[PDB]
Amino acid sequence: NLIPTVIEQERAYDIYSRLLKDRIIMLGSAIDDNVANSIVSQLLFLAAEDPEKEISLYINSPGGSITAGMAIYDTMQFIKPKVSTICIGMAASMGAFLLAAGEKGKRYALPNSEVMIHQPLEIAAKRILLLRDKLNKVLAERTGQPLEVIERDTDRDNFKSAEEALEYGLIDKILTH
Amino acid sequence: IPTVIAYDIYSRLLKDRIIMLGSAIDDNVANSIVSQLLFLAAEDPEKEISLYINSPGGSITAGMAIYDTMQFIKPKVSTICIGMAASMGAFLLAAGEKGKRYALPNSEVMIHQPLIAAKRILLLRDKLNKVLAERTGQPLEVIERDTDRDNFKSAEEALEYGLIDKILT
Amino acid sequence: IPTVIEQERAYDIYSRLLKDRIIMLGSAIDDNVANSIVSQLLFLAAEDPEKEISLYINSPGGSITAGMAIYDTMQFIKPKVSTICIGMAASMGAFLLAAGEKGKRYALPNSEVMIHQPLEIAAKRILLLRDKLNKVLAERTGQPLEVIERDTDRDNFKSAEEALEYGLIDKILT
Amino acid sequence: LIPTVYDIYSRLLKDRIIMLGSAIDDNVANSIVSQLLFLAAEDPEKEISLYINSPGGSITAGMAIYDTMQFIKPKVSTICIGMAASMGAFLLAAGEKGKRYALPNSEVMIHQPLGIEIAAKRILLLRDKLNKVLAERTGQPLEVIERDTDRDNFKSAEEALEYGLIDKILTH
Amino acid sequence: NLIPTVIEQTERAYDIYSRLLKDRIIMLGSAIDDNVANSIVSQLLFLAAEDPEKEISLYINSPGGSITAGMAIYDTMQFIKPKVSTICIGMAASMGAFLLAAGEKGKRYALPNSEVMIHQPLAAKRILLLRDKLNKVLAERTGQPLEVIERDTDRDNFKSAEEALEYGLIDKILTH
Amino acid sequence: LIPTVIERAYDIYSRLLKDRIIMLGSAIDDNVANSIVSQLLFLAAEDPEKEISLYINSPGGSITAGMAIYDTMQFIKPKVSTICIGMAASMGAFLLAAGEKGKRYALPNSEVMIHQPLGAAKRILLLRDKLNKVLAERTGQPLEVIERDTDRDNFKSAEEALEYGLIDKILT
Amino acid sequence: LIPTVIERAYDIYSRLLKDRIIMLGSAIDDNVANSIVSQLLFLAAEDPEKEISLYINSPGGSITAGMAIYDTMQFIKPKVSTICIGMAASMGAFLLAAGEKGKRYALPNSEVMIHQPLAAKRILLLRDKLNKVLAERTGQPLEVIERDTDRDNFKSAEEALEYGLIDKILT
Amino acid sequence: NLIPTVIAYDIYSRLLKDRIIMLGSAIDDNVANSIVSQLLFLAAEDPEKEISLYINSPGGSITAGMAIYDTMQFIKPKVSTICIGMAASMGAFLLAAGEKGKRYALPNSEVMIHQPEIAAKRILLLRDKLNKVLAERTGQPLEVIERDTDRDNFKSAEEALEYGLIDKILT
Amino acid sequence: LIPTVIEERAYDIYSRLLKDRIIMLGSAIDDNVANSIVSQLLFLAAEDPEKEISLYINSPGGSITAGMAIYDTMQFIKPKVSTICIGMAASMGAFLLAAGEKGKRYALPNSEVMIHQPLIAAKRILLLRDKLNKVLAERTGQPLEVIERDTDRDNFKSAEEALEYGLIDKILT
Amino acid sequence: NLIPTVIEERAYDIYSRLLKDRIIMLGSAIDDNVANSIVSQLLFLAAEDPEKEISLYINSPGGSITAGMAIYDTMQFIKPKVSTICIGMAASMGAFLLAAGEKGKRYALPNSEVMIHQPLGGIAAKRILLLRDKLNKVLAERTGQPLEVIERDTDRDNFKSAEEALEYGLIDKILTH
Amino acid sequence: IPTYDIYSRLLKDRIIMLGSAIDDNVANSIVSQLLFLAAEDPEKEISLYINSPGGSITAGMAIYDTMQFIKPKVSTICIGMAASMGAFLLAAGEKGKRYALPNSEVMIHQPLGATEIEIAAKRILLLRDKLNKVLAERTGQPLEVIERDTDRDNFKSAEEALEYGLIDKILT
Amino acid sequence: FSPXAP
Amino acid sequence: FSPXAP
Amino acid sequence: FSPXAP
Amino acid sequence: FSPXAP
Amino acid sequence: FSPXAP
Amino acid sequence: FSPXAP
Amino acid sequence: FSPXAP
Amino acid sequence: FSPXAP
Amino acid sequence: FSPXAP
Repeated sequence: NLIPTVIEQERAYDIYSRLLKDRIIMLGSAIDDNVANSIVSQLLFLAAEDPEKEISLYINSPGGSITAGMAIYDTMQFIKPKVSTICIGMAASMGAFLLAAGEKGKRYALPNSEVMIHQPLEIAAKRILLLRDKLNKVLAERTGQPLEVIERDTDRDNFKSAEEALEYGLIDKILTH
Repeated sequence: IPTVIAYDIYSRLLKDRIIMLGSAIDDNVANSIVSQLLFLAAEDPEKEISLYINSPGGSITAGMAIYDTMQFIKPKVSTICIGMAASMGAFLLAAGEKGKRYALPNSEVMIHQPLIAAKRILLLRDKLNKVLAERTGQPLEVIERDTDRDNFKSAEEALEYGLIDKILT
Repeated sequence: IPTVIEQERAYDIYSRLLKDRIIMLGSAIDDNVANSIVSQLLFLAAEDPEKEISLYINSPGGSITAGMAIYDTMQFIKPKVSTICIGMAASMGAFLLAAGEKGKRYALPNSEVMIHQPLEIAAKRILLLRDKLNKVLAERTGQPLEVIERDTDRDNFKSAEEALEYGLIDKILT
Repeated sequence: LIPTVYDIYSRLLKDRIIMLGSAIDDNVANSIVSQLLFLAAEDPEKEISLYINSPGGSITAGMAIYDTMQFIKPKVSTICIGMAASMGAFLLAAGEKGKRYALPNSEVMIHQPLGIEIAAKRILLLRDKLNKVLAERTGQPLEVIERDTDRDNFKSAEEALEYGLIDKILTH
Repeated sequence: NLIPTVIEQTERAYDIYSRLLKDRIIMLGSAIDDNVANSIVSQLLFLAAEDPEKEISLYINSPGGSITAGMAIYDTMQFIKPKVSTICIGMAASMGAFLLAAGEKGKRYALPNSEVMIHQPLAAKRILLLRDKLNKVLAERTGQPLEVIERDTDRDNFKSAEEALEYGLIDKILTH
Repeated sequence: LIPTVIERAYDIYSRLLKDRIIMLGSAIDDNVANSIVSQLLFLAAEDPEKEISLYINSPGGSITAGMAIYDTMQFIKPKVSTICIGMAASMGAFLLAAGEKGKRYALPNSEVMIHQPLGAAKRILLLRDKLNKVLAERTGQPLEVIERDTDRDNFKSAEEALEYGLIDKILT
Repeated sequence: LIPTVIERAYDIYSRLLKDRIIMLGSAIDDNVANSIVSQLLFLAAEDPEKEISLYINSPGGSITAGMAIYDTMQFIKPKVSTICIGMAASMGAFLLAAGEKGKRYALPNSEVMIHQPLAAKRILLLRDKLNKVLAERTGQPLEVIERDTDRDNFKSAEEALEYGLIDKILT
Repeated sequence: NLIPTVIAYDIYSRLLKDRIIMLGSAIDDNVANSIVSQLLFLAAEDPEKEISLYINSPGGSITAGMAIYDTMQFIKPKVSTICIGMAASMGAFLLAAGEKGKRYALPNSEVMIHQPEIAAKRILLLRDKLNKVLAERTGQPLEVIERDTDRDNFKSAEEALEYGLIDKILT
Repeated sequence: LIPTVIEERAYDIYSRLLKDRIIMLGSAIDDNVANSIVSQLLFLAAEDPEKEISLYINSPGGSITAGMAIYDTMQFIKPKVSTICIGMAASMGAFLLAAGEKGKRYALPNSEVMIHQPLIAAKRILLLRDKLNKVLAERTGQPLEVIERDTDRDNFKSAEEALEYGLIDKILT
Repeated sequence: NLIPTVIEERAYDIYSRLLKDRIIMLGSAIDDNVANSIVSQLLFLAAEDPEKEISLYINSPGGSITAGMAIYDTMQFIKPKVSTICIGMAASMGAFLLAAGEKGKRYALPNSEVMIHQPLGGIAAKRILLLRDKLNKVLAERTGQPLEVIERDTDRDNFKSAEEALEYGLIDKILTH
Repeated sequence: IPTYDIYSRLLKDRIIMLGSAIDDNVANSIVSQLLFLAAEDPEKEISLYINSPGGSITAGMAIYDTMQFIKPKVSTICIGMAASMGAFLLAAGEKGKRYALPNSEVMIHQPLGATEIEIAAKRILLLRDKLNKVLAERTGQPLEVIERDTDRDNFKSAEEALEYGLIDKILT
Repeated sequence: FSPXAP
Repeated sequence: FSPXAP
Repeated sequence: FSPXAP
Repeated sequence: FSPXAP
Repeated sequence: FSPXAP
Repeated sequence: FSPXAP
Repeated sequence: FSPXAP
Repeated sequence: FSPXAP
Repeated sequence: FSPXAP
């Protein structure tokens, strides 16, 4: 499949570019180094264009490496714009982490979405241990849950409904309209 | 892929609020279609949208992403079966606005949803079956029998089953 | 595929054709080419609903699903679809040239045509598709239903002269 | 990438931002140098952000980027986004003093892989060159720069702040 | 990605290297083969036809492949009327170093941490002819004796910017 | 990568073809032959009177393709000036000498080589004879030396090729 | 992976053939069918009285090859004991059912799959053969075989004994 | 080429004659068929003498590993399972299903016990079964097994010893 | 191609060296190489658990997990493993050298020893590293801190320097 | 094919046949596999019959210093004398092993060639200079040349005929008749 | 064609077959076979059939020196093509027993030719004349014409190589 | 495909 | 192909 | 997905 | 698998 | 390359 | 790279 | 490597 | 290569 | 397949 194109006023965007024009970032694939570079660059760009306005991040991702995901997370945190997050279909592993890392009150999920916070689905082990202790801690803080609940869910394939993700604290609202 | 005058095909269709679903449903197809639906909905929240389908199926979570988007936006999403609507393509066909679900005379429909977390896939199948039972009007047991087996529906058989509302001629 | 510039912007060779309402069918028929051809039929029928549409065809066929999508789209649209065979039209290609408007099924002086159709109880459903084809072309060639059933179970030659006795085309060009 | 008509890295370049999210080779070096020269010609007053997420690269390419950073007038802020190692770490420390940044969960690797047999003096020339620059950028004595570049340990952003590699950790 | 695109209002979308070519800057940032040579030559000729007066800049970051290709560029630099300033960016080795020193006297530069390798590449008589020719013009460009060049060309040889300047290969190191 | 110059967004080469310059910088196969014959045809169609410049930096290659190029070179109205800019071996040398009498050019350090591919059947040899036939009638030399030189590896410099007759004038 | 055994040497699966054991650990295509048929024949020619054990762990194959194996098993004089080890599926399940009555063994936990593989008017007929034969060997009605074979269905060493697929389990 | 090949007479066959077989790869049907054949052959050589199954596998298929499980449960020799570097999924299952007192592991090896309509019911039945066996072989209660086999967690030699997966660590 | 000897018995080289209880670790270390020499150690311990085994090392090392597999199979077997460096011994090659029978650790005059360790499932790596440094100190006799400094660093030690470091016991001539 | 087979009950490959009579081939670039094989061959030959000498036929471009030094140390250690014969090409480390043979037992064929250039054309710098100096030391001893002339000729690309090598002190005799 | 294959049965009959380009591996094998056949029976001759398009000078000179060292007289037979060093080894066969088949070919041209330095081109000059000065001895031809004919790539039939001195007899 | 979609 | 397609 | 994101 | 097959 | 080609 | 090239 | 390894 | 190697 | 082939 190829991606459509639209023509606004007289410039021609491709579909995700037209989304980027209204400050929406589409994270819709597995998270690797190149995808992390892409998301980070889009965040830096939107933050540069208007540091005060809000950015949205749509997620439909099975996740990926914790290091790339943490790059994305730190970029969300440091930029002046606050980043809302939405779960389109599937937010797993680092995708789920990034969903829960959204601005409080502005993390969303569609009714038939699913969330799985399973963090993983040699010179670096200490740093992977350093990055693993941070993920559980941030999830605990962002969801109001105790750390021993988080560690228990980030170690198993526990799929959660949008209503379950709401009761867990991962999101703040289910979109219906 | 041809181009007209300047839009390329498919994109030209998108200019008049027509989305094409001619390939299997992976997450890339889903993200693309979701973005298209949202764009159309933001340009004119009132005017109808058309979803043309010719798919052998694909991922449940991707198809459900498209389903949720169709359900969230304001415009009505008519659906048409151009040639084939199987698995989640059939689900998405039946998910169109009731009264505005069409199929071509010789287009076929397969509602069979073939495949791990046992609990989860049981839940996903149950959800698909509930939604289909609602979109068509068949009792739940009939849907459970027909989405679990392999079966073929002509445009007329799909009309009388409740999947579509009118054959185009 | 060369490109053409017109007094500006450019488009490949098959797009100037579409500008004068010509559609090409040079490849086998799968889902992708079917989707594109259906879209082209629709666009042409939308810009001007009275003017004629030419379908230039040269395929080794495809499968029933895609070709029948094209067929039902040909029967749907208001502008009568002229159809013309140029090289070889086989399986679903022969069938969709047969599907051309009456009086406007052209063929070049020598261009073969081949009608042999493609090769668990779900398989009980297989006869039904070929049966559909046997029905429709039989009522479009004007020929008995049995000279259409046996004759379609096996490969068979043809010509621009034979395609006119068999009700496959209507004219020839010189 | 995510393009119009002009992708994301080009829009970034338009906003005076250069992204180094890959290993440093001659192709990357030529690109970064051209972008730095271009941003400097377009406006010698405004600053330039160089975000780094690199595992390292060749000394030659890295020193091309470094020398260009020194030549141009605009002040070049550098930011470690996830990993700055070898010449990536070196280029991180080579940013304008006061505007060398790292993110909380970053990592900085100081070790620069070393490289006719008596042409080995080249190695001996390059190593101490690097060290002597690092010692200046960090304020650390040369004797410890020689000891820490020799080993492949990694420093978190915090334990690179006191070292002198970066000047500030950007948080929420 | 790797190669960005700059755009300017007129409407125009260059690649970064084409943007430099607009201001008469040619990139030599890869090994020298015949494709590279033909492109460089074409760029020199085009630039010399825009404004024969204003000078050209050749930025070099190459390991220097082929003598035929490099001499094609050398002959194009000699023939054209504009002066060809030269700048070593990171690595001027083999034939890249040759083109470095082939630039106009007074307009040969290198960055503080650049490096220059004048070791030249790889019938026997043709090889000896090419070697002699390279050493000849190198000796004229540096001012060095033919003999020291004869020796420092045949065996592997490294030089910092300071050493290249000492040797006569460049005329200044870019400062500030 | 290939650079571009500038409403009129010209690619290099395409900008040289704008002023009637054809670039034979590649070896010769079916595609390359077809590539420059269409350029010759297009330039002759765009203007049959004005002359065409053919810059040569080819090591030669297929005999069947080079012969096609040469034949297209002869019959077209314009007269093709061949300029050797680096290399001219096998069919490249032949195409160089076949240029317009008086307007054949070379560069001081360019080299010319005539050692034709040794190999269908009676065709190839016929070509070689027709190859050796016109070479003489273009240089002004007897056949025996031409033949004996074409079965041997002899590189000629811009001066040697001027004495041989392969070339008319050297540029400086 | 297969080791050699010295007693001249041969691979591990030839000690088994020496003691009249034939291995079926792979999917059933023409090559394995020919090899197994040839092993059956060689075994029935060395000693036409002694039993022949068929150890089976196959995901199936296609009807033609598996049926070659079956016809050969039925043809030879020695009774072919059959035993399921990992999985007997498609033609593998059928050929385990095709074993000698009273000598169809299975290991404690090992599934059995009867769902069958996918001019075309001829296809049905092949399936019809299978439903006929295993039915007259499972002892079960045909319809409970026909629908139970059109779709994928689990089983077990215990369920296969209720279905008449096997005869004993080993402990 | 094969590894220490005497003359193809490699090291692993030399090992098989000393009644010690080696599982150093993922477990599919090929390795499964070979290991079960080796166990059977080794029990026909001597029904009483011990065999030592060495394990360096990162996991495998339930069907394959269960074939192996039933096999070493069938034959008479005590089968000593010995983890060398890693024992995950069915590797850990086969390790824990060795012979009580003979289940060994090495000081710096690591053991992963996690194991990765009709189809859902099958997966459910299978997971339940292996949990029952693990609870029986370790002595842990069934509930804690159903917990610790849902999550990816490595157990060092001493963690696996304190869990009941092994009986002794060698030094 | 690999040569062969013939004494009824048609041995391949290496096989002939294994016949007198010599294992050759001349390649880099991966899962297959570990699989290969642990089986040789087990075979030699099963053929004769009292007589020693010799381990010639010419490896650049490799994975830490595989090297620890080899080391741990070297420790528990009944016979004592003598390690002889014949050319190179880096990463796990160095570690496997120092882990030999105390007193029967050998090296050749111009052989070199390089103790540089690197060149989910991450909690297991650093535990292996700590065990590595622990036993490296308990085998050389040197302070732990120095060992940890040196294993993160590229330091080539000649036979004499590795003898003065405690990695080996005797040089051969 | 390339490597034939010689039969006598006994089927050898030709090189194994030569090894039977104490002939070791070095007809390829010296990497660590080659070195391990040569070391094992030398040790086995030295265990069969410590008295009868061993011959090393060389036709190698000479790869690795560590591998060559492994072979060198094995040659020094064993009791038998290692005669060495240059077949066509002894370059780099192959030349080093050529001259490392027993004085009076170093041969070359009339049209053999010897390149003593031990090179890595442009890595811990001190180690490299150490290895270079060691090579030059032992080469000076085996040839009798001064350390300075070896230092100079070992660093530059140097070609030598059989006679040039004999003059230099690399070999002791050229095979005749 | 195994039973111990054909070429090994040929080795048993003191026949060595050279039907592939000559490289170090081929050369080591041929040398080992010559040495073995000599050590077994130094009186019986050795057939060497040659169907090689050539190879490196070093490999073929190894084979040549091994032919010269061993006592057994080595006959050589060109079966279809002996070029470059194949031709050299052909002419190097013991005099009187250098054969060629009627439709076979002999190309004397030895492509000129380890070296990372251009002044080490003397080596080529040394290896060329060294070959020629042997050929001039093996054929009886004067050195002038051997230097002329090795320079060009022409090929000689079996007959126009008999009067040249390469082979002594044509087997019909 | 209008009338009526769209 | 006019006349007559178009 | 507005209202309300954005 | 004896007893009993074989 | 002008003057003179072109 | 100016001042001064260009 | 005897004496003494082995 | 004997006489004399070996 | 005997009797009867062979």
